[PDB]
Amino acid sequence: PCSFGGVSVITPGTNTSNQVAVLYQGVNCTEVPSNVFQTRAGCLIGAEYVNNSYECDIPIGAGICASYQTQSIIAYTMSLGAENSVAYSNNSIAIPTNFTISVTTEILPVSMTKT
Amino acid sequence: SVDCTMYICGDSTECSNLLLQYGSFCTQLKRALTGIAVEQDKNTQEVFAQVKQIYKTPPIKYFGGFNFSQILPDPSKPSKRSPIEDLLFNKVKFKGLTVLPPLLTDEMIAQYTSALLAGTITSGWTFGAGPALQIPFPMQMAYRFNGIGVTQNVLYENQKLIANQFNS
Amino acid sequence: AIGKIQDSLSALGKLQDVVNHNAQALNTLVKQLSSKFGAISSVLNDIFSRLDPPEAEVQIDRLITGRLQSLQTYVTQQLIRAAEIRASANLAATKMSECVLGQSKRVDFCGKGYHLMSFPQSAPHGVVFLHVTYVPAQEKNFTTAPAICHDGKAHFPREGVFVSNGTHWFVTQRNFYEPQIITTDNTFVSGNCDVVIGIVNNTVYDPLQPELD
Amino acid sequence: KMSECVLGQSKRVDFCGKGYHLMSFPQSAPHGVVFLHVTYVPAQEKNFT
Ligand SMILES: *[C@@H]1O[C@H](CO)[C@@H](O[C@@H]2O[C@H](CO)[C@@H](O)[C@H](O)[C@H]2NC(C)=O)[C@H](O)[C@H]1NC(C)=O
Ligand SMILES: *[C@@H]1O[C@H](CO)[C@@H](O[C@@H]2O[C@H](CO)[C@@H](O)[C@H](O)[C@H]2NC(C)=O)[C@H](O)[C@H]1NC(C)=O
Ligand SMILES: *[C@@H]1O[C@H](CO)[C@@H](O[C@@H]2O[C@H](CO)[C@@H](O)[C@H](O)[C@H]2NC(C)=O)[C@H](O)[C@H]1NC(C)=O
Ligand SMILES: *[C@@H]1O[C@H](CO)[C@@H](O[C@@H]2O[C@H](CO)[C@@H](O)[C@H](O)[C@H]2NC(C)=O)[C@H](O)[C@H]1NC(C)=O
Ligand SMILES: *[C@@H]1O[C@H](CO)[C@@H](O[C@@H]2O[C@H](CO)[C@@H](O)[C@H](O)[C@H]2NC(C)=O)[C@H](O)[C@H]1NC(C)=O
Ligand SMILES: *[C@@H]1O[C@H](CO)[C@@H](O[C@@H]2O[C@H](CO)[C@@H](O)[C@H](O)[C@H]2NC(C)=O)[C@H](O)[C@H]1NC(C)=O
Ligand SMILES: *[C@@H]1O[C@H](CO)[C@@H](O[C@@H]2O[C@H](CO)[C@@H](O)[C@H](O)[C@H]2NC(C)=O)[C@H](O)[C@H]1NC(C)=O
Ligand SMILES: *[C@@H]1O[C@H](CO)[C@@H](O)[C@H](O)[C@H]1NC(C)=O
Ligand SMILES: *[C@@H]1O[C@H](CO)[C@@H](O)[C@H](O)[C@H]1NC(C)=O
Ligand SMILES: *[C@@H]1O[C@H](CO)[C@@H](O)[C@H](O)[C@H]1NC(C)=O
Ligand SMILES: *[C@@H]1O[C@H](CO)[C@@H](O)[C@H](O)[C@H]1NC(C)=O
Repeated sequence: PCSFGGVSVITPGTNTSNQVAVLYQGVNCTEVPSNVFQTRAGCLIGAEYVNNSYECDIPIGAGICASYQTQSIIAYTMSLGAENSVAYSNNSIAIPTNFTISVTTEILPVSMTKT
Repeated sequence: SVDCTMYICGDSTECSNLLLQYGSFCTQLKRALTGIAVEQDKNTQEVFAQVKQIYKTPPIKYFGGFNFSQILPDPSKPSKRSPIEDLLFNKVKFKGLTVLPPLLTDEMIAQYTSALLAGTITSGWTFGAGPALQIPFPMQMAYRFNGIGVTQNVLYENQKLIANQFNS
Repeated sequence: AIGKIQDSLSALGKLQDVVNHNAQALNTLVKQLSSKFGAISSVLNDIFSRLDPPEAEVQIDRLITGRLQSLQTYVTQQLIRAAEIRASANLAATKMSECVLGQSKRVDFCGKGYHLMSFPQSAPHGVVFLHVTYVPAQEKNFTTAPAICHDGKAHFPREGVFVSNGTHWFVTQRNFYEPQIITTDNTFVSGNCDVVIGIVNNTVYDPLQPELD
Repeated sequence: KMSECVLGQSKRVDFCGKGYHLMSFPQSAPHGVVFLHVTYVPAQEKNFT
């Protein structure tokens, strides 16, 4: 078949910016018709690919997000979270000496309009 | 996802213009399939991404006699799976009909499951209510017997038996 | 802590989505009336005005079939979507019983942390739960041991853990640091000091003898 | 189950495996999750008055 696929537009919202990048899913960047980056998920146009990893801001897909940080728009590999080693030993314990009271919300729908 | 135009007409201009007489059926079709495709990534975040930190076990993998090497990642395998997860993964463009990739890869899910495993072995059930608090494992198992109505001396005088039975 | 809740509000996207989904099905259902479905026109009066009955019955029957299909699509989706809001109402009713009318031990069912209490609030087409939880803070590390030897016998805590501050050993409760001296009223005896791995020597004080001088 | 079987100890009968729940360990699967449930099961009863 003569390579085909959907076209989606990535936008931060017109109240933030009017810049957009376009991913052509599993389309090679030589057969589409600046910042052109080839990924195994398709051809990414309009974002620069960096080797750092940040918290996800604008989600693109397959582990890659974009953000307006360092301004045009960038493509980068997402960070998963902070890292932390527990100080385990065979005769050590950790016990709290103080506490806080927290409050959190949870929201649940219960009904629709009757038509 | 399915492209309605390539399914119904298939590169035909006479048919494509006729699709305009049916209204917004393709709008409904794209939204119906997209609305349930977004939930599929949400389903996997709610199961595995229940920990804030990525916990690691100590290099001295040895816990009161309990052997956890079959459930912890094995630094010598495809990506980073446990020996048991390898059994689990080893045992299991037409005309518009497109398959979209998941957001989380299998390597990313393995990293969530290995962090949950490290937390429950080194920190018990404390990391799910705040900061991870270390406690030796033999003492974690004694608490867990207390929680079901068994006194704690029954574990400490039989520690070798329970570790042998668990490992087998 | 409760006062901060208003700041986080002044969220409810799950409630707006319910409104949006029904508004979109009603806007689509009406718009589907302006479709010809391959007929000469889309208006059942205009057909007659410019056509004989023998042929007008066919053209109107096509439009009827098309718009009847629209109603079948609409009603089928309302049944599938009503099952989802029903499952949500069942979860909300279950939390109302178990989070508001009692104290739950179910992890993460009534908020993050150790459940103390919850307060309901009414929202349009929904419910909001204010979850009050207990969160420990500011930990210190200690050395511990499973039991203590005294007179050749093993002593185990009734509730709590043994800790050491560097020079002396105490009994503490597990959820708040509050040390007390290890006595015969705080502990119980079971077995000898030959089966417990990691048992340590210390003094367990008997209140009887210093009362008898 | 992830919260109530792995991040804690449950008393719900049969919810976290058969027997008295002690602990659980998750494993990943291609489109799902596999739980390993560890339970306590009594054995060898005797008669008493
Ligand atoms: C436990 O934490 C609270 C703070 O969350 C401490 O209370 C504060 O103590 C300082 C002095 O150390 C006072 O200046 C503050 O006014 C106190 N805050 C409140 C809200 O009263 C409390 O002292 C801590 N306990 C321990 C043992 O450190
Ligand atoms: C925990 O169990 C693993 C097996 O699941 C043990 O690894 C085996 O060890 C023996 C002795 O060295 C070898 O012959 C096997 O080839 C090992 N298996 C694998 C897959 O490498 C391991 O030794 C056990 N750990 C402890 C501390 O006993
Ligand atoms: C409790 O039962 C276990 C078996 O479930 C007993 O342990 C076995 O004992 C036999 C006989 O000495 C040994 O050959 C096996 O190797 C043991 N199994 C294991 C896994 O260690 C145990 O002795 C029983 N306890 C009592 C007090 O009778
Ligand atoms: C551990 O705590 C004890 C008790 O507070 C400290 O020992 C001293 O104990 C005598 C009674 O036997 C008290 O009169 C002293 O005031 C205590 N000293 C202090 C500084 O509290 C002991 O010092 C503590 N150990 C460490 C390493 O801090
Ligand atoms: C906890 O582990 C440490 C090792 O990491 C043990 O320390 C060793 O203790 C033995 C005697 O049992 C000594 O011969 C070694 O020289 C010690 N090693 C080091 C590096 O100091 C310690 O005994 C363990 N604790 C328990 C209760 O088993
Ligand atoms: C804890 O105290 C007991 C009782 O004093 C110690 O048992 C003695 O151990 C020594 C060897 O270390 C023997 O020579 C004695 O015969 C034992 N005494 C009795 C009454 O059996 C024990 O060793 C102490 N534990 C530690 C770690 O010091
Ligand atoms: C406790 O005692 C009862 C009898 O009071 C035992 O019942 C036996 O059950 C077996 C079947 O399992 C029958 O075939 C026997 O006839 C019964 N015996 C009698 C005397 O009625 C029961 O087995 C005993 N339980 C244990 C655990 O030993
Ligand atoms: C949207 O625009 C309004 C002003 O019209 C502004 O107050 C608000 O911060 C904007 N929102 C975002 C997310 O930028
Ligand atoms: C696109 O085509 C070029 C050759 O023209 C090739 O080198 C490149 O690897 C192709 N990209 C992909 C993603 O296949
Ligand atoms: C990222 O790192 C790889 C090596 O891991 C290197 O080949 C590549 O050029 C780097 N990318 C950029 C944009 O510097
Ligand atoms: C306890 O000690 C460990 C090192 O053994 C350290 O990493 C940890 O930060 C200490 N905890 C506190 C509260 O100091």
